[PDB]
Amino acid sequence: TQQPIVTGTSVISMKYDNGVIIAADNLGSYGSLLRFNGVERLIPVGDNTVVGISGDISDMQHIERLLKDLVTENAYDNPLADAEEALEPSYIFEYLATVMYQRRSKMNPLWNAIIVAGVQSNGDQFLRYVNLLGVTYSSPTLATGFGAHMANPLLRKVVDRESDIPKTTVQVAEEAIVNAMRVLYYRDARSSRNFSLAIIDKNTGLTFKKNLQVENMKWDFAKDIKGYGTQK
Amino acid sequence: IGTGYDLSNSVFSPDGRNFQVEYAVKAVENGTTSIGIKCNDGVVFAVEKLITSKLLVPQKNVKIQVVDRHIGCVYSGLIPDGRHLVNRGREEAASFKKLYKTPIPIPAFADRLGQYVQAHTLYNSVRPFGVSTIFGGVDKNGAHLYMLEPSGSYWGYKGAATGKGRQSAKAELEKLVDHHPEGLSAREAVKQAAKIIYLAHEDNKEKDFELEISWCSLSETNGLHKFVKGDLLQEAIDFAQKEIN
Repeated sequence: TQQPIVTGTSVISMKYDNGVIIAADNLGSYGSLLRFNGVERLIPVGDNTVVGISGDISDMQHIERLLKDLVTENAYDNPLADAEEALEPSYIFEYLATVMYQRRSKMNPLWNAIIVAGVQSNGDQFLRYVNLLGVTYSSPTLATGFGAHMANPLLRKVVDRESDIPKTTVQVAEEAIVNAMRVLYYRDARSSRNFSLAIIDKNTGLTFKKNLQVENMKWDFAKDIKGYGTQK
Repeated sequence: IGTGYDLSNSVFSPDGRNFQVEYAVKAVENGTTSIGIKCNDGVVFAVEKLITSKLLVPQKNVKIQVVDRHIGCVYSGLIPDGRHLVNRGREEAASFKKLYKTPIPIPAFADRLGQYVQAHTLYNSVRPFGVSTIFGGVDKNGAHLYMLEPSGSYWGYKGAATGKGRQSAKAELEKLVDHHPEGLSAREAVKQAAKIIYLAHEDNKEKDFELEISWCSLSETNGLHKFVKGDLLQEAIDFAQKEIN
């Protein structure tokens, strides 16, 4: 029975009208020590999905290899596979849902919180959760780990329910994920300034933006705090 | 030849041959022409896929199959036996990928295939394989092309042939070396691959064939394997039609 040794914390995601955003800090925290820098959570799979993986970096690597063999699996025995039996986010999710459970049943849990975000080739927004209790649910907005408690309410203003999707656009959604990051940077210890942010659209395709920096920086209110409660 | 020694792929004749192993090459002859062309920056695979009647769905039947994504295989001989070997090739690649975190080198790939075929000429309750596999690709060691015989035997080749049209094929292949000591760069080798299958077909001038060309090219696919499809293929068809007449 594995325990987390090194862990990623927080992937945030949301739905918008023509596709989805998935984003996460880049960090492999070895507990209290911020051990590893430049660790990349977001792995493109096929070209219409990004799967983000938080939790044990040790389990992550293993999941990365399984994901790469799923792409390779689709090529094998197919005359083509870029629109014939092209790899959808949903197929990937189902392949993962089964293995996390199977492993849970053998009592060696893949210790992860996973969000699969993508778009289908049917025009359908896909965004769904799986984790190491093998629990699954579909929801319009998702977040894992610390970020569930913290950042997910904030996105829930932007989209509460599934009839405010057509009234939210790509510039606005992008804006909301970055303000969500700012907040994870401030108020979470295993969150770095470094972050990656991927936009999968069914029209624009994959945009993977790497090494963005938190901005809109508030620290200039800090000189007016003097003492702990009573101190002149 | 004589009586005995035939029946089981483990019995030797006096001559130092084993008739069953010999019988396995004979079986590939009846199969449909395959060629490989090695190049300084690619490999080209071409195959003659016979169409029995005009009922067949065109471009929807292949003997070219992929291993990992950088290795081409194409077989001649018995079709389903050939599938089995390629299945196993995927298994070989996949296992290497897990351990070492990298795509198979071509000499690594040749070794493990060559053993699997050899095992199935080693026992009494097994059967000898009935397929040849011209195969290869491009890797971190450059381009390589191999041709695997039904015995469990292989060697490297600059240009390789097996199947019904293999005498027309080897003859041309040799010609290719004399005219081109530089061995032909990958683009012109597509068009050229076409002309060899068109020639090989003057011993297969019975029924129609479908020309399928694939490649794996360092310069022009980025070391990955992909089929040649669309207008590239057409150009290769038109050149071959011209120069045969």
